[PDB]
Parts: sequence; C-alpha cells; structure tokens
Amino acid sequence: AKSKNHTNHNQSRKNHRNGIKPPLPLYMYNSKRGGWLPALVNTRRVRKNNQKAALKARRERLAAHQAAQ
Amino acid sequence: GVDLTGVQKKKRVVRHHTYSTNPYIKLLIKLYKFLGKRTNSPFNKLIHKRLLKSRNNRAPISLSRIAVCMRRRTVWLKKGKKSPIAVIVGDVLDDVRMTRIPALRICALRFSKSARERITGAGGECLTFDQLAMMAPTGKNTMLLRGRKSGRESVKHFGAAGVPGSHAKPHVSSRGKERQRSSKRRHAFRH
Amino acid sequence: PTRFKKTRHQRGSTFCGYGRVGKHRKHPSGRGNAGGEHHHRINFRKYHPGYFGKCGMNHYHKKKNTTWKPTINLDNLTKLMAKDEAMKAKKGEALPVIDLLANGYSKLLGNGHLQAPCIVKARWVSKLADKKIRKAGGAVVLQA
Amino acid sequence: VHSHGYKCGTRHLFAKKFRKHGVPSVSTILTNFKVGDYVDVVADAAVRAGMPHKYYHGRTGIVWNVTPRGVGVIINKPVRNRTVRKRICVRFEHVRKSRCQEAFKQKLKDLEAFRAAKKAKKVSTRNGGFVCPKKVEVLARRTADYEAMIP
RNA sequence: GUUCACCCACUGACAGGGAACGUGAGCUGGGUUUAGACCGUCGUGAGACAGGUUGGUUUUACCCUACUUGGCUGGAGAUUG
RNA sequence: GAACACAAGCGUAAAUGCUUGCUUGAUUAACGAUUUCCAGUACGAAUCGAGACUGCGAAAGCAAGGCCAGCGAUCCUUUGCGAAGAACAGGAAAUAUGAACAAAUCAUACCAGAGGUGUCAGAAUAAUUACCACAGGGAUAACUGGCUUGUGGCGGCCAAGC
RNA sequence: ACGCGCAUGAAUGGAUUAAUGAGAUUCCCUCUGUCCCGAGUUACUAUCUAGCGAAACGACAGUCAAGGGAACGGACUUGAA
RNA sequence: AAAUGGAUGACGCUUAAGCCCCAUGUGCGUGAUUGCCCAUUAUUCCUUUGGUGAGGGCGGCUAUAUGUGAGAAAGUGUAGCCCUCCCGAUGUAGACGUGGCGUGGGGGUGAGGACGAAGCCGAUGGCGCGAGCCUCGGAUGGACCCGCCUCUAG
RNA sequence: AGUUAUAACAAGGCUGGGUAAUUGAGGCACCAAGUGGGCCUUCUUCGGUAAGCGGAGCAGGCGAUGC
RNA sequence: AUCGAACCACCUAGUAGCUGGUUCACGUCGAAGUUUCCCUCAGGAUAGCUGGUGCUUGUUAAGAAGUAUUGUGCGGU
RNA sequence: GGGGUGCCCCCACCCGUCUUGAAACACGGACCAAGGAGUCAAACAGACGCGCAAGGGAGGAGUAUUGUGACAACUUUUCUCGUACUGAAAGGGAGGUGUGAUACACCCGUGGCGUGCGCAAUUUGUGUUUUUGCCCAACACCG
Ligand SMILES: [K+]
Ligand SMILES: [K+]
Ligand SMILES: [K+]
Ligand SMILES: [K+]
Ligand SMILES: [Mg+2]
Ligand SMILES: [Mg+2]
Ligand SMILES: [Mg+2]
Ligand SMILES: [Mg+2]
Ligand SMILES: [Mg+2]
Ligand SMILES: [Mg+2]
Ligand SMILES: [Mg+2]
Ligand SMILES: [Mg+2]
Ligand SMILES: [Mg+2]
Ligand SMILES: [Mg+2]
Ligand SMILES: [Mg+2]
Ligand SMILES: [Mg+2]
Ligand SMILES: [Mg+2]
Ligand SMILES: [Mg+2]
Ligand SMILES: [Mg+2]
Ligand SMILES: [Mg+2]
Ligand SMILES: [Mg+2]
Ligand SMILES: [Mg+2]
Ligand SMILES: [Mg+2]
Ligand SMILES: [Mg+2]
Ligand code: NA
Ligand code: NA
Ligand code: NA
Ligand code: NA
Ligand code: NA
Ligand code: NA
Ligand code: NA
Ligand code: NA
Ligand code: NA
Ligand code: NA
Repeated sequence: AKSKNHTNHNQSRKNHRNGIKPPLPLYMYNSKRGGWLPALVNTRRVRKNNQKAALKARRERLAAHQAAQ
Repeated sequence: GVDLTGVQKKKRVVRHHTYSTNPYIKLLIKLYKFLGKRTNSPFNKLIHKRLLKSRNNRAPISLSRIAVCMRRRTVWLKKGKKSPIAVIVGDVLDDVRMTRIPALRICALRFSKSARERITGAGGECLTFDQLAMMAPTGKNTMLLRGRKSGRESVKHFGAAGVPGSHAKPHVSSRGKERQRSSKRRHAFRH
Repeated sequence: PTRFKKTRHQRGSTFCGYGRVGKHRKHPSGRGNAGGEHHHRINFRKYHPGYFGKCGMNHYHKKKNTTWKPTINLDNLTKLMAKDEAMKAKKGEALPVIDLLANGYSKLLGNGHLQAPCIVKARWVSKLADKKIRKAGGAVVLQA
Repeated sequence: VHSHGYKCGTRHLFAKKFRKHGVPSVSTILTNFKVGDYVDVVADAAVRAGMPHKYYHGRTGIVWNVTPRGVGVIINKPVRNRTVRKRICVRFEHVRKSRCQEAFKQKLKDLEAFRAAKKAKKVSTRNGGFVCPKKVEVLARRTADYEAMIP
C-alpha cells in the first residue's frame, strides 16, 4: 500500500515554538585554529610578553600600597 | 479569550520549601526567612535562598581554597581594618596539601573533624549560622563563597562521545571492549 | 514499596502510559544488543564509538599480582606522618622516616609543593620526586 | 530527489550578464582585506577556483582569517530551530567590501563634528499653512476617456 | 447454461428500462469455482493453463416489524377538572 | 555563431581554444581548518593553507591531475616504512612483545595503501501447492452501493450539400 | 463427409472391434398431470384439549418518505401516520 | 427526459412573506449621531481554584466575675494563621503534583463492645467539587472491632 | 622571531580624555514520555477527459472541542 | 467418531514487529503523523514537538522580537 | 431545607474500541455474586533524602550473651571503590614566582586576560578594589 512521500507542513510552526535562537555573540568562540600559521605563531610571542608584564605590574602596585601602609 | 502566545514559556520553576528532613535545617530556614523579609539586606535574602537548595547544588569547599581567597583580599586592607568572615552554605573539608594557614573565622553548615582541628590549632574559630546572625546581622564584613561543581564525574559524561569535538567520557561497562585504535577516532576539534 | 509506584496512579487509565496507537508489545526492536550494526547503528556510533573492532596485543595468564604498584604524590606525604611530626622537623634537624611499603605504596611521584622534609623508603621513584625531595632537605632510600 | 549535486539550481544564478563578460579587473585585485571587516559574498563565475556554494551568494558576513589568496568569512545560517555560524574559505575575487555600516559611521563623524563646532533646522510639511491657488481646475470624468479605452 | 443473437409461426403489437446488475431461511443447480479422472500445449520435475471434457451434501423462523385474515375491550382535559 | 574525451548547464579571444618546446605538482605533505549530504555522523567529491623536494618561465607567477558525475565499513588476507653506524646507558636522538633466562627461525602488534560488498551505511541462497495451514488486514483486489463520464446511449445549434 | 491439423499420430502405443456397462450423448415407438390448467378423495400431522415439556438466539429496541451522514437509518433534521 | 410518494425545512406567500437597492424610539423634508431578538463572546458583580504572584498584622498592660463574644500558628501542602489586591482556568496520546480517598497485615498510641462487635438492609439525613466519611432506624445479627502516626502488599 | 629598502603598516596590550519605531524578563543544562498511517480549506500549482482521484509550496484548521 | 504424518505425558507459561484486554478522585501543563539510517515500507534507532528537575541572573534591558523605519547587498517568477 | 412519585414547557443519537473519519448497514456487548492483568532479582545511569569525607564501605568469619534472642552489641582491614593519568607495548608520570640558557635561589599560596553574586572603600547617583561559582580565548606541565 502506498503512503505519503514528503511534506513540510507544520514544520515552521514547530521551529518557532521555542523560537529560532539567535546566533552566538562574536566574542564567545573566537579561536583561529586553522588560520595563517606565520601570524598565529607571532601573536603567541607577544602574548607571552604581555603576561609577564601583567605579573610585574601587580608586584609594583602591591609594594607601593604596602609602603604607604 | 486572550492570545497567550508565549505566556506559558516564560514561567520559571521556583521552590519555596526544603525537601530536607533535618529539623535543625528548618530552624535556620525559619530564622533567615524572618531576617530576609525585615532587613532589606541582599546578603540575608541570598542566604535564605541557598538554604533551600538540594544537596547536589550545595557543593563542598576546601580549606585551601578558603585560605587562598582570604589572602588575595586581605593583602589590600588598610592600616586599621579587620579581616572579614568567610561564609559558606555547605560543608568545609580539610586539605592535606596546604598544612599552614593563618587564623581564619569561618561559618558553615558542617565541618569535618580534621578540618575543625586544623582551623582551631592555627588560632581561628568555627562558627554556626545562628552565631553569625547574632554578631553580624545584615552581613557586614563577610565574604561569601560557594565551592566547585565542574570537576564532578557526572559532568564528565554529559554529551556524546562520538561526535566531533566532544571530549565526553562514555558510559563503559567492559573497559577492555571499548578501546579503539589510535586512528579511526573522531575529530578532536570543531569550530 | 508498592504504594509509591506509578501502577497505583494508573488504576483506571486503561493504558498505563503506553498509548492507544503504538501499544505495549513484547520486543518491538529485538532482544538485548541486537541489530547494533543495522537498525541501532546511530545509537552505537554516537555513544559507544569504540565498541566494534579490535586493538592491541594479547596477554595469556595475566596474573595481576605481578603488576601491583600503587603511587602517592609528594603533596600527600603529610597524611602518612603524625600530626606533631609535620612541624617538628626542618632542614638540618632529625627528620621522620616514612616507609611506603607498610602503608601500601610502591612508587613515589613528585607533584605539588613539598611541606616538610623527611626520609622516604620506596621501591620506585620519579625524576622530579628525587630532585624535589633532595632540595627540601630529605632523601630517598630504595626498598625491595 | 534525483541529481542534487554541488551546483543544481545555478543556470541563471552563476550566469554573468549582458555585455559584461570578462575577468576581474585591476581594481578588484588591489582591494585590501583585514580581520574584522564586513564583506559580501558574490560569485564571479569566470573564476572557477574558490567559488562558494550557491547558498552563500548574496550573503554578508565578517572576516576571521586572511590568507595569501583567500579570505575566511563567518556567515549565519538557520538550521531547524537555531542559526549556525558557518565558516567558508573563498578566493579574493568572490568577495566585495560591504557598505552596510557607512551610514552608522557617518552618523558618528557628524556627532563629533557637531560637538567640535559647539566647543569652538528642518521644515515640517506636516504642520499646516496658508495656500493661495490663483487657479482651480475640475475633474469630471468626461465621456471621451470612456470611449478611449477601446483597442 | 446462457444474457445476447438467429430462424419457424400467430398477432392490433409482439417497445425499452429500474427496483442491492428486484427476488436462493421462495425454488432449481445447467454455468462458474475444491478434493477423483482423461486430452492438447507448456515445464527436467513437483506441477500450470480466463483451453476442452466427465462426476461432484443447497442448513435454521416458535422472536420484532411488514402483510393477510380472526377476535376481546377502553376512550372528548383522547383515561384526570 | 567553433573547440574544450563523454550528458547538459555555466565559462573563456594577444584565451580556459589550436600548434610547438621542455617536463612529471597525477610525489611527499608533521592527524591544520572548512563546504556540500547532514543527525550538523560517516563515505564520495571539493575549497583555503603550513613544511620538503621540484617543473616551466627573464620575471611577477602558475602547478600538489584532467572543475563541478565516474564509487565502498567491522573481521580477515596481503604489501610498504622502523637502512648501516654513533651513545658506559634508554636520554632531543636505538620500533615493541611472545611473561624463569639465553642463540637463531617463526608468529603477533602499532602507522600508511590494496583484494568488496551495484539490495551501493555493506545476510552466504532455487521451485511448487487445487491436499494445504496459522496470525492478521477493508492500510489491499474479485460481487452491491458512492464520485466521474473517456467509452457506450440519447438529443440541440449553424447550414455545404442530397 | 472434407482437412496447410493454434497444438492428431504409432507399447509417452496408432487404427479397428463382437460381447459386456447403476459410464457420456442423439433420435424413434409406446406411455403418461412434465405441461396447456388445474380439480376431487384418503392416512399421519399442523389446528383444540389432558399430561409432560426443551433449544437456538437475546447491547437497548422495533411505523414511514426525503435529507445530510463512514457515500443504502429503528434512533438524527423537516414532514406524514 | 427516469425509475417507492415528497420537499426554498413545512405551511404558505403575489398592494409578497419574491428580486435589486434605501431607512429607523416617542413625531421619517421641525428632536443630527442605539427600531428590536438570540451566545460557554465582551463589560460588570459574587464565589472557587492555581500562581514567575503583590502588599499588610503577629514584643498581645484599656477596662471589664457569674446568675458586646470568639479567635490570632513567623506559616509549601490541612477544617488552609488572618485580612486586602492583581492575573490565568476547556483538552486526546502523554508527563507531574496532592497534611488526596479507599482495602488486608506489622510496630506505636488512644478508645469501643452482651445496656449488643463485624456483616447485611434503607423515600435516614448531614458533610465534601470528588474519590468518600459520619449520624439515624432495623419489628436484622449474636462476638469481636476501630480513630491517629508510621511500616508493608497477592 | 609578521610585512615593507627603513618612516610606515599588521597583531596583542597598557595609561588619560569624550560618546532605528514600540513591545518586553536574557542565557545555560540534565533526565524522560507519546508520536513517526493523517485529513480538510484559501491562494500557487504538476499528472489525468474527469473524480468525494493521485502528488507538491505558503498559511489556517479538524484530529484533541465543545458553544 | 483423531491422518498431505495417530494417540498419551513431558521440554512448554515454546516465540509472536500481529489481534483482544488492562480496576480510585481532583489539580498544573500538554503534542505528533515530519528529518537521516536500517532485508527498511503494519517495526525500530536518530533529531524535532512535550513534561519534570533545575542552574545563573535582572528589575529599566544581558546574547530579546514569526513586526516596522533608514542605509546597503542578492534574485530572473 | 432535604428525600419519593406524577405532570407540564424546553434540551437530549448507544456504550467500549481500531481509525483521517462511528449513531452507524464496522467488531465485543441477556442479568447477578465472587475472582481477574507493570510483579520479584540482578548490572548501570539521572533527580531527591541521610551519614562520613581524601577518604567511604564492607563481606565471609569470630568474641560476648529463653532472654522483644534467625534480633541487637562488639572486631592503621584482610577486600573493594576513590585520591593520577597516559601508550599497542617495553615504559614513563603532572605547583608558583624570580634568575640564567634532575640548571640555580625562595615558598602566607589564585599562571595571565575578559564577563562575573555579595562584601569593602569613595562621590552624591557615579566611578573603584577583591572577586566566589560558571563560561570564553592564550600559556605552561605529564604521557
Ligand atoms: K608547497
Ligand atoms: K546478521
Ligand atoms: K457402470
Ligand atoms: K514511543
Ligand atoms: Mg508515512
Ligand atoms: Mg488522559
Ligand atoms: Mg509512558
Ligand atoms: Mg512503540
Ligand atoms: Mg431473500
Ligand atoms: Mg514433456
Ligand atoms: Mg572528478
Ligand atoms: Mg479502503
Ligand atoms: Mg516408436
Ligand atoms: Mg500423445
Ligand atoms: Mg461391473
Ligand atoms: Mg426511511
Ligand atoms: Mg485542565
Ligand atoms: Mg493479603
Ligand atoms: Mg488518532
Ligand atoms: Mg486495544
Ligand atoms: Mg492549556
Ligand atoms: Mg478505514
Ligand atoms: Mg462509538
Ligand atoms: Mg451506514
Ligand atoms: Na542572475
Ligand atoms: Na541494503
Ligand atoms: Na458521456
Ligand atoms: Na459520447
Ligand atoms: Na428556511
Ligand atoms: Na504505526
Ligand atoms: Na511464556
Ligand atoms: Na543490510
Ligand atoms: Na492495526
Ligand atoms: Na477485528
């Protein structure tokens, strides 16, 4: 016995029950894994220097406050 | 009639009573329900909300995590100020990986026996929640902490182990029957 | 208890939560793990990707007693000593002696910050554990 | 259900134009792309290499990767009850700079200019007023135009 | 076996249809359509054929209504005011 | 308005066509990323890259097949890589195991291909039943009824002709 | 009788045969209620009484016409008894 | 032009009760802006139930014998601690909740019975939205049985 | 330690100054049921002489619902 | 009184994607007949629709909208 | 006020089921009593309650007892799960900051960045510190 083949009826109603969720924000999953390697490798060396400078800045800020107290 | 197109899908699941059978918990709930509704302190309203949570949603904290968080705060204190009181709605457990802590004042639902010995031996105090309401109503000079939940074994099983970029641990009965070669494995990353 | 089951709630509903159209029948999909490669393929591939196939070498007559080797880290060495001994000894003083075989350990791994110097007797040791315990003022004595 | 390949409904989509055939000019070659820009994805159909799928023709997205002869763009795409952020790699010929933010940027430039001048407007037709015709005609639906609509 | 058709006669005339292709607890059982058996063609075979041939159980009404006859007896606020 | 192996579409003129010269980018490519089908799984196909060694060019540059259709899991079988030396010790550098230990064969593992499943997400497969059986199906035929009226039947309108 | 026989034919036996057959078919004589076209009579029933005394079946029930309806209603709508 | 007698629903209707349009109370070329009928709809009032609910009271000194009087629990859920206010209420397959109902037996606690237990009967009424509970009568019976908290199930 | 023959570009940071209507709760998980025969109508449509016929696109319904 | 394989007891409560049945009340919510794969088409697995449990937060909008405006792209009915 | 019987005007297709669709010319339906269908075990997962917590818990056995006695009490574990993972295997095995190119020296401690309950300190509502839990993106260390 034959039957139905295909229909898109009721599918738009189902998709909007819980809505079409908005896309993820642009700041959420932003990793350049497969990109241009020469630029990726260079950015790592800059980031390592930024982390080292961040640690040094907190050391001087803490020492200055302790001297005042 | 009314439209009511998205009215039902906005309701939040909110519970106003505790499933616990402990009568000492119910005495604390009664005390902080009174304080929450009569002092307009956001601290007191938070404590009452957390006392109604289930055991799974009140994770334990470690003594080492308390000592590190306390030090990161008190190092910026002024000349004449005093260290705050750490408050956890949950259990405090001892950590054998620190062994050297300053004097701490901690209020919690429960202390393990070893944790109580280490705190008292260092010069600190263990407090009950009825002691905190007695000496620090409205929660002045307090530090509120929660405790970790992301390291649990149940969380590691969430998801599907066979989809690209998953890193989910499968539910394995026979460990040797689910080994798989180094090749034929799913892709480890996906954008 | 039988009085807490769903059967007590379903007295008078005639279907017990199985529907009028597709009823409650016996084995509509096969018995056990049947059809794991034919009509249950998506479930197996999604959740148990390593089920089908072989991997690695074999080992007849395993005898698990020959590979007994529990490990303990340098960070947990305090739990094997008395409470007073942890703070009693430092650097050039007399140090407590810990024997790992009595406590049920074989290999000493070095992870984390060592609290107090001590003398540890072990069967196996690590590269990092050896270096860290030596700097702190302790030593490792090999056992058998 | 038969014959759904990579280029199914593309007879008129990838056709070039009338009297506008050829290959990309120098102005296209000299365009500069940098990460964070907005671009439009349109096919060229004279460059077979790096041509995107038919779904992404006419879509607008942001660039996340710059390569020696290619650009990577992030494009939204609704699937069932959600939109997926997709990444496509195309050649620089099938990519054009987007002008979807020039009005916004011009608004910002005007605001700072107005503040800069202040540191150193329009006529509403909606409101009423007097009207002096000096002449008035009449519309009357003459019988002549009824006879006109006879081919 | 037929419905159909075709011949022989009479007649004023020998029109066409419907009623669950009216009518099987009204009949009959020639046909169709089990099991036996023969022929032709087909099949290696068991067997097949809307091809031919011969033989092959037709069950129950005393119930309700309808219809046909047969009798008894109420009733005008159509049983009451 | 020609040609570009083949079906069709798109595309192309000092070329993507034709002739000619030289060549082997149809190799290898550290598990890089992505698109199409899509469950956002696999397979097939395709796009953008990093490294080695190269080809053609004076150069910029183009090329890891012939643009898009032309192909294949588990288990099993079979082939290739783990050349020779250097290390007082398994290390940034020497493939591993056969479990009491040694010498030489043999077998087995780890990585990359090949032998195929066209019912192409992949059981190893000939008939007959009128002597027939069971669970069901009005999800599905043969007879009544229902919609339709091609065909069948019965009639109008115009008027070239008889 | 005739034979270009869809597709007759020789122990997958061909042709022919007296006698025999609860075997299949056609015609003739005799005979008749098979029929034209039905009528009368008998015995046992049915029918009434005395004695005795079941079953099948049983949603609920039981007057029609048209309509619509799961496209043929006892129940529904309108009408008529 | 068709097959049982029969359908603008029927009767009937022709200064329509037919077809196409136009109006409206008391007063239709002098009251400009509602002729009238029918809903599980709308507005409004009362009651119930559930909330992503919103507010308020709860430290009991005003004075009072009998021959103006009763309550007030810091609370999810009950005979709801009490008083105001706002918003929703239908539903097959299906999910969940209930100091929700009922039955046999165990551990506790408190009662009942020869001045009549269980069982049985009913124009016996009362209470609850309901599952049900309780009183009454027997011109029934003649020896056991129940309320509440928990545990358990043929 | 990226580009350019080098001022200049890329990329990651630190320290000071100024900054499109009208409706309204945003985001993230875990566990599991039924279902996987549909049918009708508006408009757009393919096959068929046509069908209360077969097959699709958009939307609303019945199924699940009375009044 | 049993035969296209007798009767008796046992394995045996044989298996059935198929037919039939499945016992109290009120309350809060409430669908699907569609996608991919399967010797798959009267059945399953998988996603979607639904319920329960929540977590993190907020008090005018955070990563809000089956709707408009302005600007700027796409198309061959 | 409740209960019983009759009457009047109005309203009102037969229950259960499969099905897109049942009042059906679809199936099961004479009446009553008593029976009659999601149970027990074992492995795993999630929610909720309880004890303890870098540890948790035994089992089998044994010690002491007509007594509510097949109950109840008692016994760095002797076993198991976990605190460490990784490779086919031989095997190996995870702290921070600073300074140099089994390196060296210290140990009151979040590797750095972003969004982040509450608390602390300022201005008259704003800006700031520490940020818990969670999430995103870059290091580093182990195989
Ligand atoms: K290259
Ligand atoms: K098989
Ligand atoms: K004979
Ligand atoms: K189901
Ligand atoms: Mg279907
Ligand atoms: Mg239901
Ligand atoms: Mg169910
Ligand atoms: Mg089912
Ligand atoms: Mg008859
Ligand atoms: Mg033959
Ligand atoms: Mg190809
Ligand atoms: Mg049918
Ligand atoms: Mg012969
Ligand atoms: Mg012959
Ligand atoms: Mg004889
Ligand atoms: Mg009739
Ligand atoms: Mg309801
Ligand atoms: Mg019993
Ligand atoms: Mg249905
Ligand atoms: Mg059923
Ligand atoms: Mg609802
Ligand atoms: Mg049907
Ligand atoms: Mg019915
Ligand atoms: Mg009918
Ligand atoms: Na075009
Ligand atoms: Na197949
Ligand atoms: Na016709
Ligand atoms: Na005709
Ligand atoms: Na009428
Ligand atoms: Na079905
Ligand atoms: Na059985
Ligand atoms: Na198959
Ligand atoms: Na069925
Ligand atoms: Na049936």
